[PDB]
Amino acid sequence: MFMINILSLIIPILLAVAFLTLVERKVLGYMQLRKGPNVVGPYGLLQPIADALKLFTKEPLRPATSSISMFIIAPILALSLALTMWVPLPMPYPLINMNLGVLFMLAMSSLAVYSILWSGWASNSKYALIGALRAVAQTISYEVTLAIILLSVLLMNGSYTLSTLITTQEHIWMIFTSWPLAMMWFISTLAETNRAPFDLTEGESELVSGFNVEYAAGPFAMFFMAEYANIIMMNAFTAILFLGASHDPHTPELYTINFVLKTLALTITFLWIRASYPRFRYDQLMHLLWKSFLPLTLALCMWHISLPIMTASIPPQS
Amino acid sequence: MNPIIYTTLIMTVMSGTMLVMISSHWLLIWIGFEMNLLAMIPVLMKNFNPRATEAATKYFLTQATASMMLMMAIIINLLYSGQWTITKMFNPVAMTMMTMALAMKLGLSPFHFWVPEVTQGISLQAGLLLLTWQKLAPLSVLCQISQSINPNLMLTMAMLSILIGGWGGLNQTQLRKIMAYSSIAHMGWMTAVLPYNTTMTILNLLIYITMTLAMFMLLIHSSATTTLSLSHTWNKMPVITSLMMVTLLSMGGLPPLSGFMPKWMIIQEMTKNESIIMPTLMAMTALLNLYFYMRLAYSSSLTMFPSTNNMKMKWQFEHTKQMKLLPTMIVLSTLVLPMTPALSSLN
Amino acid sequence: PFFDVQKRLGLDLDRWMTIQSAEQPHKIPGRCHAFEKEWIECAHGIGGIRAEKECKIEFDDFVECLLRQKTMKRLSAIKRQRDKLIKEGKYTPPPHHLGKEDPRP
Amino acid sequence: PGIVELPTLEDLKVQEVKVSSSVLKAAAHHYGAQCDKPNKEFMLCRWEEKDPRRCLEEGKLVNQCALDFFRQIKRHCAEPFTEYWTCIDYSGLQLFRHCRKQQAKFDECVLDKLGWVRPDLGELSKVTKVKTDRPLPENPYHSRARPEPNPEAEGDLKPAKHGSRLFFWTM
Amino acid sequence: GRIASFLKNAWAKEPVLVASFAIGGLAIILPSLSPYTNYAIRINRATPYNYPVPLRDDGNMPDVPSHPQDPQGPSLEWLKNL
Amino acid sequence: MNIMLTLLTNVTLASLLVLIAFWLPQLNAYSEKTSPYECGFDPMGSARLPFSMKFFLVAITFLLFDLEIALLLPLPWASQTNNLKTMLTMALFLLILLAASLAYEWTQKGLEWA
Amino acid sequence: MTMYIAFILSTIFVIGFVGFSSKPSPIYGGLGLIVSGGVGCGIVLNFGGSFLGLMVFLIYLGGMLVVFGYTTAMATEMYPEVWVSNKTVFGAFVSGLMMEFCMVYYALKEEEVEIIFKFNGLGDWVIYDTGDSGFFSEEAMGIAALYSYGTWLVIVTGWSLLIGVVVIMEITRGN
Amino acid sequence: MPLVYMNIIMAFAIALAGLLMYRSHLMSSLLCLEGMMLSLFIMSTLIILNTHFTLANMMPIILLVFAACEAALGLSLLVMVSNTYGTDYVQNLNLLQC
Amino acid sequence: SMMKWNRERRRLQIEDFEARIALMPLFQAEKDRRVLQMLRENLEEEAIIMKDVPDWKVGESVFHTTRWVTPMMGELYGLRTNEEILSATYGFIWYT
Repeated sequence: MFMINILSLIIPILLAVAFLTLVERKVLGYMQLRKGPNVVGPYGLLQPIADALKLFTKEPLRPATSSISMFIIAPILALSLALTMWVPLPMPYPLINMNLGVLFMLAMSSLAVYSILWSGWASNSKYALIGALRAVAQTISYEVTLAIILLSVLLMNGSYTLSTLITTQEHIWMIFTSWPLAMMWFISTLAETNRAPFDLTEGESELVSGFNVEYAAGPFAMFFMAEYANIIMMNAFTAILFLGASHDPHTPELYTINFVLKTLALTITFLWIRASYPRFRYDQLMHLLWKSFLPLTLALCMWHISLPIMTASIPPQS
Repeated sequence: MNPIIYTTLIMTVMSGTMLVMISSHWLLIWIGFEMNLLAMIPVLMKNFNPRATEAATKYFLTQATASMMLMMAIIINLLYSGQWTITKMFNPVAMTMMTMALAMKLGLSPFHFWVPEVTQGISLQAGLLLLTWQKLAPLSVLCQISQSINPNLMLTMAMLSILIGGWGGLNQTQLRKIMAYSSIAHMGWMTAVLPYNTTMTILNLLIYITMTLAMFMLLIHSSATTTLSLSHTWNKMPVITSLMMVTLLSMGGLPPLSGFMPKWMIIQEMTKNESIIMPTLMAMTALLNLYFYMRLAYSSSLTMFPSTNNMKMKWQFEHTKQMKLLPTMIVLSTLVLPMTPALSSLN
Repeated sequence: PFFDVQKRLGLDLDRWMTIQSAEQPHKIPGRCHAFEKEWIECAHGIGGIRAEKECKIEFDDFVECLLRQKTMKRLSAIKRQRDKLIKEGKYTPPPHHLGKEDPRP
Repeated sequence: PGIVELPTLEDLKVQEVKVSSSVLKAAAHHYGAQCDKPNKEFMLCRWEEKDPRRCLEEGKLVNQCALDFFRQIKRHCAEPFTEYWTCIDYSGLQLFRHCRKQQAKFDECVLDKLGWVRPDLGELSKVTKVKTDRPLPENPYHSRARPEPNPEAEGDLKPAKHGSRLFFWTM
Repeated sequence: GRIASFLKNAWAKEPVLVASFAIGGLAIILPSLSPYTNYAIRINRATPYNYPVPLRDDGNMPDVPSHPQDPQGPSLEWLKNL
Repeated sequence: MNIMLTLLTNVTLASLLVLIAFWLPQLNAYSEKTSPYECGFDPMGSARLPFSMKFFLVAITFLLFDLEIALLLPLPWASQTNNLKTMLTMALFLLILLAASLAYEWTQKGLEWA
Repeated sequence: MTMYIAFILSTIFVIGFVGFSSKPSPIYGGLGLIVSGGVGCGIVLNFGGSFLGLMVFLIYLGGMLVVFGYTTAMATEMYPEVWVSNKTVFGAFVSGLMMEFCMVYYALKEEEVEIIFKFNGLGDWVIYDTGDSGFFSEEAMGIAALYSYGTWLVIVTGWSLLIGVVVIMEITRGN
Repeated sequence: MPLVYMNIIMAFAIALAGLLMYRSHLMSSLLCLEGMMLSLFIMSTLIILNTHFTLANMMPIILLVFAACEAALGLSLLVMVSNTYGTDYVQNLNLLQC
Repeated sequence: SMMKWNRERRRLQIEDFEARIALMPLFQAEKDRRVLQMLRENLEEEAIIMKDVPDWKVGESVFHTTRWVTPMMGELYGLRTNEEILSATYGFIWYT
């Protein structure tokens, strides 16, 4: 029955990604004095399905200069890793309960970056190469600060087990304890998911399509699905880490509802930011993270190391 | 390079050597070697030239391979013994790998190919650091693990080192390459007695360090990197070239100069262990080093080579910077033979 | 040139990790603590030359605990004999080994 | 070398405490309070001897005492304990926190019928003394005789007979 | 006086660095002067990670308890009150 | 094995999607359609020529800082020791050394580009 | 087949090494290094080293990122080489795979193979220990002793890293 | 020794052979160095975990730290070589001879 | 609030550890008896298996020491079924 559980996690997540596309289109339109898609289906509900069918019934083109093996492998890696990262999340009970789930998610996010770089390099197009290099710069900018913030926050948890975050935040949200780290973490999640104002890899205005400029039909659909799934998964991680939820062991549905609502709110915030702010220059993104976020993260990491000791609040290891 | 940064890097190199010579744990010794490499690479390129970068790259590659081999040997010894302490090595394959790595770090042939190129690429001061201080840590590690060493492998490497260091120097007109090959030969002399008596290796190392410091400081004083450039020195500073001749004679091993004592004691110790053919071959092969030393002496001091007109301007001015330890280094390198019995202090 | 600065100044810079039998966090024992302790106690103050032969039994036991070469060889021989007997048809694994009995708690 | 002297199957047969982990955890504190003596004796035997074979009888005593403890529980406080261990079972981590009320019921019943008092925090972790008639193992490691140390420090130092005695040096 | 000028210039021009340095300095300093750090050490010691091995009774160990729930031995009342 | 099964399932779903995308649709591949994209006009050189990285120093420093990220991750379990004084001193030592390295590179114009 | 997950992963590790060692273009060698790092993580996790394995994967994932960028900048070529683009690279790849297959079958079939050391074909499960670590992760507790026991290692490593930043700055000054 | 030790030592041997047999690019040989470091990490971790050498489970992490230090040094040298010659090809490190 | 909650968590962890301490001696007895029984069964079946083989002592120790050595996984589960071997060797690692 574990296979049933894996399918239950996978299939609904992909449908959630599909309808997230509709939600984004409508939210941005309404924030722009427009109505998002409404013609296709009641209130635009069937637009995602039409988009998926159109993309998968569209000719996929293999670039003449492309390296076919990497060109094909990259979307597979992106989608599979995007689906994999959802596994360890406690909602409330995780599909795979790992002692070090947080480090697993960090490593898997690191692995997903190669999908963008491999896609851009294999495309053998100048714009794709520029997008891949931008992705490299983005990872260089954000990875260290992301890891340090996660370590600082998890010091109060006492472990890297995602499930134990629920117990730690039983009485209060961790955002109250670590609201600055929460802000830097939210921006870093925006950077990791390559979302505005850090949508540099794709950068339609500056790079025609970035790394996916040479991708069409199914592979592009896979890249889009990976992107949106990563958005949802990272926002869910933020909800678990900071905006904890009440869990009644006899009724998990309450925790599941609270968690889903918080993640929806965070994803809506993502779309809101994409609508509101302009895009950063990748030099500016790297400067922001290294010159502004990194020193504050180091100072706050020192603070969070000291605070449990000086306040006798060291969390239980188990 | 800011002088504060330079001081920090040199201290880091010395601290890595000190960690190698002070640690009882294999991991920390390997860490000391790694710190030595990290600090040394920028020092070799203090003056930026394409040659400096090439030398730094070659040195880095060779030393990194040596360090990886040493770590593999440590891990194998741990697998077969479970001990991290520097002591007898309990696996023969690990001992062979470790000997290869330490020889490569010391530049013992057949791992000598990098020494002359690196020495030529770097400056005279970086050359002095490379050929005097860097030798200390691998020799210390070999001395601590002398018992485990297979005598045949070490002796083969030593004899090859002597032969090659003698042969290559004959063909060299560049002072730095000459010094590199002589260093190879003297290191081959030092490692020959490592299986038998470590104190002899220490004594040879000290005499060699004194002589090499004197030679490199004299070359720095004369600002010569080629034989012809050294040839002019007689017109400007004759005393420097005369002391260079004396130091070269000591390096050749001629009695009564201090260079004789290390060869003398190494031969004595090898003979005590019934080694007669090896000492005879080593002593005879040392004559080639003597040959190119004598050729350099002929060019520098014994014969007066033609000078250039513009040297007249240099006569008026005097050397601004003084190397304080140079006279004592010369005296020790040349006039310490009457004091050999004192070889029981380091004992 | 091993300047024993640690011993001279009484500083345990790195000796704490030198052996598996030394103090470890929460008194977690090593997989061969007993053998290592016996070998260290046997070869203490007698010198390496003596210890290489007068404590060879201890060292061999320590190596056997570390690598299990002899134990693995014996197990492989037993498995080979069992497989050959099964092929010959003259051996039958007991029901408890086959899973027909509940193992002791 | 020698044959390993494995004990016979019959000797190692004992009555087994066939209760689930949740049941044991629910009664864990009172079990440690009541059955401390035999359990501590078995622990001391195990740690001193360092042989599982040597301490089989003390382990049998441990199992018997645990069975007696559970029998008294069944006689006097069965239902409250059943509810308590049912509550703990639901939690995957078998946390005590979620079952405080049922634990209170069980503790009150046990205190009344049997007089047991739950050990307080930091009590079952205390190192305790055990009085034993079993002798202390003389050589628990079965160590061989230690090699004899080298002779050392004979006496005073006097100057070398003729100095260094190195080749031609006279001093 | 000039230190105040430097601080005002820092807060105007580089607030993030001022905040980071202040937080790091407080992290360094405050734990030294905090009473509760020894409480954290004691809490970490009190945690019973490994079994409390019994010790043989030779009859000359008054302080060592002969059984839990005895008045002799360590007490955790401080943590309960904490 | 559960993690292996989940990874296999996700990878198989992605590969099946790729297969369906490359086999269900109709194709009329011709040279001009599969040529590289350069905003309508043809590319001048290759996209495999060197692309100067103006932030090389930051990348090497990123490696060196990821090492410190690795060294700092054990801190959550370190806080469980009894020698909290030494643990705190060494953790703050490592973090202050990382801060020092960042400050040095920054002041030496190392975090800047080109 | 699940009885020998470790062996399969180690063979994949050796194949990745034969991939990045035959020296294709740095991109595909980086692919090999990434695959080998993942497989090594798998092996270490199978032996009980979850933290260590995940740390290796994370560090090499970041390291190969900078390598990929550097390649596209310095180690670039107009026609990047794959393991089937040159007779030398394919020769190295085939030789490495064949050498593996040789030793693999040799040790699996023969009871005791001895290439340079002596290896026993019995599955890795044999060596594993029967003890219990209780409420602890021995790897985590040992790795955390770097701050309580390994103050000297912390000092040395921190100094090495700071001096490494300095060294990179000096080596890239370029006068 | 189990066969996994055989495979990991074989990986180290292969990486060493790769590093000692250069072709053109320097990046590939630096990758072979990093591969050797990975193989050493795996071997050390396996030994320390099988032998329950608890206080030695940190040695792999220090080995990785100094491996990354070495990698940084290698890349910082490769950048200068590329700047001075335009490529990372090893054949350009030919000024110093003998 | 986090200080209060974490202190309470430490107290509850102490409670759980004390429960484990109370239950450990019985578990140690069970484990020792089980290991000895498995070793005895292995010894007997081996006596059956290799009676024919020449110059094979049954149950001979590979250690010179006449001291108890904790059996390795192969010794206890060497001749057991594959499911038992997989469970004992990789269950905790694989369990998720």
